[PDB]
Amino acid sequence: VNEVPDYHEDIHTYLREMEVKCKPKVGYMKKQPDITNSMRAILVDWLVEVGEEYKLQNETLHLAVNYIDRFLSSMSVLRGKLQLVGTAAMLLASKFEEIYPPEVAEFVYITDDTYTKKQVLRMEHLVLKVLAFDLAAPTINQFLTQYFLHQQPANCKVESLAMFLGELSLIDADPYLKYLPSVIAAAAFHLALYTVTGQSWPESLVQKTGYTLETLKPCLLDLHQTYLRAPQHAQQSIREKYKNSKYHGVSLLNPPETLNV
Amino acid sequence: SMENFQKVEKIGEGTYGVVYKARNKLTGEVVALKKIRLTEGVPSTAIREISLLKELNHPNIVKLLDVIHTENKLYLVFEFLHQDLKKFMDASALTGIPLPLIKSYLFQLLQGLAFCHSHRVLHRDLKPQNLLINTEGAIKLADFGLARAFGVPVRTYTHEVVTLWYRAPEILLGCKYYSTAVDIWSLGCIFAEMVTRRALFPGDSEIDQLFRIFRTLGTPDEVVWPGVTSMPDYKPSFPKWARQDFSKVVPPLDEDGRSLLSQMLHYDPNKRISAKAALAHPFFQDVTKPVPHL
Ligand SMILES: CN1CC[C@H](c2c(O)cc(O)c3c(=O)cc(-c4ccccc4Cl)oc23)[C@@H](O)C1
Repeated sequence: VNEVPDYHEDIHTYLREMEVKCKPKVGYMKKQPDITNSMRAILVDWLVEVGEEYKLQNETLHLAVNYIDRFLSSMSVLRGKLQLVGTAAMLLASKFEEIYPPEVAEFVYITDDTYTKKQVLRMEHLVLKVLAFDLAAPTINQFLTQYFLHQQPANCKVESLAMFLGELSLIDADPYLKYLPSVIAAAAFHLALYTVTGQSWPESLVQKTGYTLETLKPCLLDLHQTYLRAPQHAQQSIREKYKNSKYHGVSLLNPPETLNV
Repeated sequence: SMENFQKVEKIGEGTYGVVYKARNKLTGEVVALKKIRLTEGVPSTAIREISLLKELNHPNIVKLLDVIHTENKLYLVFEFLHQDLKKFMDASALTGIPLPLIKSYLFQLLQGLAFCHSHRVLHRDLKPQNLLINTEGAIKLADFGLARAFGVPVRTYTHEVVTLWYRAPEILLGCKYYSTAVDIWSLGCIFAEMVTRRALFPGDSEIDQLFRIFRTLGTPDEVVWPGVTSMPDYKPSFPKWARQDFSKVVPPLDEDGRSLLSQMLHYDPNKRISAKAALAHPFFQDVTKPVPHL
């Protein structure tokens, strides 16, 4: 009943439909005159530190990034305000998802007093207006946790490695904005299963999702590279975080050299 | 914004804010305006209520029509329903609710609740003040101020949740996880209450509430509920009351009614009946949609 037997299929079907409606414009960054994929990566890395510092759920981090990419799909923003957008998104996601969200004042403290409390609150209001209050978005995590119920048997390092790979994908708009959450999660799950145990994307997940190694191949190739170069990336807060034993030190495992795919 | 609406009457108030009955001057539609209380920006209860009610579109769930967000007020505009089930039960204190209408209302509540659970929403505050009825025979789930979107499988959510009288035992016993089963417990307590016109477990503290449940259904052990004696707030010193026969718990109720009620109130959340499955129960074989008799 914690795995809702009479409803998980209805729920899966619904999240699939909703991820298409909540999807950012794939080409948004080209149409922003003052910001870049590189500035967005600094921002998301910063939100990972904030989440680690205040002990936030991973789901909160994923929703914040969804709200930010949708906002920037419709609104032009100057470089000096990108952090204000991000701070309001993180506050809204916390309110939606957390049992105990940080107070507004704690969100003003972590911007190093770049902004006022009045500015954070106004921006909260503007983000709600732009997204029209549609805040219950599908994330990579909502799909991953469902996919995990198909391990034979459950393996804790597979689970945390998949979380880690999915979380790395949030940093780099190119290429990952072109893939749906459910697809990034299938790729991350296969790669984690293969890296740890040598098994592959199972048949039961083909029956549930319609996805095969064939259809997942492009995303899986992009994701494999990201994993190989991850120690070289300019942003490292995700790697620091997954050293911790709460996540079974999975950021220490060694990526495989090939996939055979 | 509110220029199209003419306020007619204040009909309720509480911690949340206040509700008015109102009329659209141009279309004629009668609406409820729920004005939200405004510290810490927009409250999380309203963020959740608005985003989830925008996704949920079903004849036995209250319909959110519009949101008016002035930057100093927040009004939710709803389709209007005339009375709550609490006020109807009190007004039927003289000779009670006919059995066809009790069947219709429970059948409708199960449709609406199945729709929430199919869309990954727990209500977490089902009780007769939050269930609304109209003049045409309908009943609908309302007040999504405590609701939450859940993942599969669930994780740990807020412990201070259902109103005490309608609160499931897995919450009272401090379990790490709860799920769709908590909403079914509440509806089972509401089913009893419509048949008898008084609450089934009217406790005045968490511990009193547990003991009242145990005195009716019997104190659970490892046989009826695997893992119960290993739960954070389980005391070995709990008294061992005997299970009462169900014909004594709700005397006026026929055999089919009793079978359904017992499956709604099963101790182990894993055996407790789902809303979706309950619609097929034989208790509903002859179900209609009568209008309220008052
Ligand atoms: C404490 N809760 C109670 C329910 C209340 C609420 C809703 O959420 C949504 C609604 O569409 C309505 C409505 O159309 C009429 C009434 C009502 C009827 C008769 C008497 C009193 C009232 Cl308030 O309430 C509604 C909810 O917001 C507050």
